[PDB]
Amino acid sequence: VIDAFRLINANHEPRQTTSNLGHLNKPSIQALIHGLNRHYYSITINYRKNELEQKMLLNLHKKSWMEGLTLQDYSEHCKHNESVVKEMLELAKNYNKAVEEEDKMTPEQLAIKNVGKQDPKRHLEEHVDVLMTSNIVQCLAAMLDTVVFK
Amino acid sequence: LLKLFTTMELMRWSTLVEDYGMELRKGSLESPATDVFGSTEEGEKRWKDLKNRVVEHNIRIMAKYYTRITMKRMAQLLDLSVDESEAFLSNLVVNKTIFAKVDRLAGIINFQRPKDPNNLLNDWSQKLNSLMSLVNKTTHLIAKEEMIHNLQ
Amino acid sequence: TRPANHRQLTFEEIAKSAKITVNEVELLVMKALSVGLVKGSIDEVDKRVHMTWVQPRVLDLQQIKGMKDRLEFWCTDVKSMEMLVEHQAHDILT
Amino acid sequence: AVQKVVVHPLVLLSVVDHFNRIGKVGNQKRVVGVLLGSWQKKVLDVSNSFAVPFDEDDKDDSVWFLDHDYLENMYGMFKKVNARERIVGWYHTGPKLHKNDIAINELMKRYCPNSVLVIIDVKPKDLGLPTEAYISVEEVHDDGTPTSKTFEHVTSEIGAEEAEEVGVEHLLRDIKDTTVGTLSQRITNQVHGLKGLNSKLLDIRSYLEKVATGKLPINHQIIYQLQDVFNLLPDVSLQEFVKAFYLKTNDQMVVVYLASLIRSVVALHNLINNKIANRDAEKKEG
Amino acid sequence: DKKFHGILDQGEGVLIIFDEPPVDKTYEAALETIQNMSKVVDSLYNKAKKLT
Repeated sequence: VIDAFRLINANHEPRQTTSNLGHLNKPSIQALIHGLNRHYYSITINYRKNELEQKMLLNLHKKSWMEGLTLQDYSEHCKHNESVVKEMLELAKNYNKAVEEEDKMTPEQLAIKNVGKQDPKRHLEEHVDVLMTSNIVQCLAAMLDTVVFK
Repeated sequence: LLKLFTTMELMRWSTLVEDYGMELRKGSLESPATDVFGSTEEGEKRWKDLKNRVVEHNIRIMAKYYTRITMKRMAQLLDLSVDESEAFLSNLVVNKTIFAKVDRLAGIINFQRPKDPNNLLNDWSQKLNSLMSLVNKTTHLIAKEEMIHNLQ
Repeated sequence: TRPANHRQLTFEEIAKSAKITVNEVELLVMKALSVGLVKGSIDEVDKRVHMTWVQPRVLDLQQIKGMKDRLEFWCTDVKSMEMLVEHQAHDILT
Repeated sequence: AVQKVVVHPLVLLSVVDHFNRIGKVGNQKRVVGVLLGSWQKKVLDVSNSFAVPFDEDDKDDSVWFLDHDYLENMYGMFKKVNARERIVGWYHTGPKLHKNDIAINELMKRYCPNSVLVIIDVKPKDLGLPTEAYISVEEVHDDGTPTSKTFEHVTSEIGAEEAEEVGVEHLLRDIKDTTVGTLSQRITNQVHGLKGLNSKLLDIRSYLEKVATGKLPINHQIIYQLQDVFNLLPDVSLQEFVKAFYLKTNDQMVVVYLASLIRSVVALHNLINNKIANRDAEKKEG
Repeated sequence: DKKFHGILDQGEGVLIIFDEPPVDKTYEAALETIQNMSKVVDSLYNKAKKLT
């Protein structure tokens, strides 16, 4: 949240118009209340950047290369998998207990069925995505290493 | 004596008794003896104790290397007949001192713990990670040497 | 000298290349390990010995070439499988 | 010993701005300055920087000027603005290590004995971090005999406070692909790591070529290190290792199979609900 | 009564000793989840009729 200003004198229109470049921002209610376009006027802000700035701003979030080919402590892998599956067991039970409804529930009542109560479907979707991504990545790393280093 | 008990290599009781036997138990006029190994009953008890400690250090030293060692060869090297060496090993294991499985049926003493596949792959991973770090370090030394010798 | 794959000696070979009787071989390797020359173990049951690593030793200008060729093989493998990954995974990561 | 050094995005961007300003001034190929920060029990914290006029003779690596008086004045003014930050080291934008580095470091070593050097390349032709950190230590040889001072590499990374994170994420609207899912954990790695490993191996191979062809002398610590490297490489033809690998791959597969079953059931349920909704809408419409 | 781990060998008069993880606690959870979603599919079928 940022903006650039300048002062309007006591003279009419403060500035002249030869494009739509001024009128693209829809000034906020608070700024108007506190004096915008009455005592001061805004100016468009441009964040233009050169080539080397662009190249380093892209290079901040980049980890070392070794991190790419590091496996996980396999024991921790298995513990994580068994924990999530032991959660999916109960989530599947609740999914069953919840699909049986949705017929004996008013079309409006459903929109409130899920407020303060776990929903099995969404959690199952999240856990399935997590499990499947993690396992695929670990497997691929293991195979890729198995080949690269002798 | 101190170094012998800190060096990692099998030591023979016979050599220790032959060399330091007189300098410890019977004493020396130039170097006074101590009541540690005198003729009292406690002297015999502590002499047995020193025997025990040489034997246990021998067992441990072969228990670092020596994945497998036939019962007869351990007993021969420890200077005990088969039975007493077996009893000493059994007591040591029962007391949690060292880990080993006596295969009395085949006469083998295995010093290797089980290798669950999890641990095997974990060792593989540690090896790869060390490989990666050494690659990085060798590249740094290469850059240094090239800088020192190449500008000229 | 033994290639990396095998590197699993036998007592008899020690006794024949060191001029010692088989009975006294074990102490030799035991000591070698103790000092810090080689890491490994012993198999008294089978009268063999595994040497997981040997102390670094200076190499002439020939073994240097062998090591370089091994590095070339390594680089070729790495590029091959980087390409495999990228190509097979193109659509997602464009 | 430093276990880790963390630089801040502001420092990187400030060094880039410095190099741009001097190059616009021209007739230079490197820049030198300071680095401000604090310590957190061996976990350094670089947080800010400023310039220090410097010039060098490219032809001979024994002539150089560095206005240390400027350094003291700027340290006074910055310390007036922010007390919690004290000099931590020095930085320069040359591609790779120069010969003067030990000389400058011994000059800098007065202001902070535990001074770490951070090189910030401003033109990355690679896939890797933009900084390298180096700490000067005495090296005693078994045969190399004379004891000189050599740089030992120390782990470095990039870190940011919430304000810097906000600003950078704002500016990073030039390209953005989050896809934290499998897409990232397969572009940020696998491919990236293989490319980096290949580049490193290629550098090792170039040096080996140069030594073998006589262009250089032989270094024995390098040869021992390479022998250890080749000795580390594992063997993948051991029945025990194959057995372990298959066992673990199998477990990973059972989990992915369960995941896919779950997903199929959910998608089918969604299709059924949509069909029922369509049928009801038609019946009500009819 | 599962006091310790191993089994005898009659005739030869031997006594083997080992260590066994009889269960893995990551396949049991999977089997239970398969059963639970079998029940869920049954429920969807019972709710597939309305479509007819």
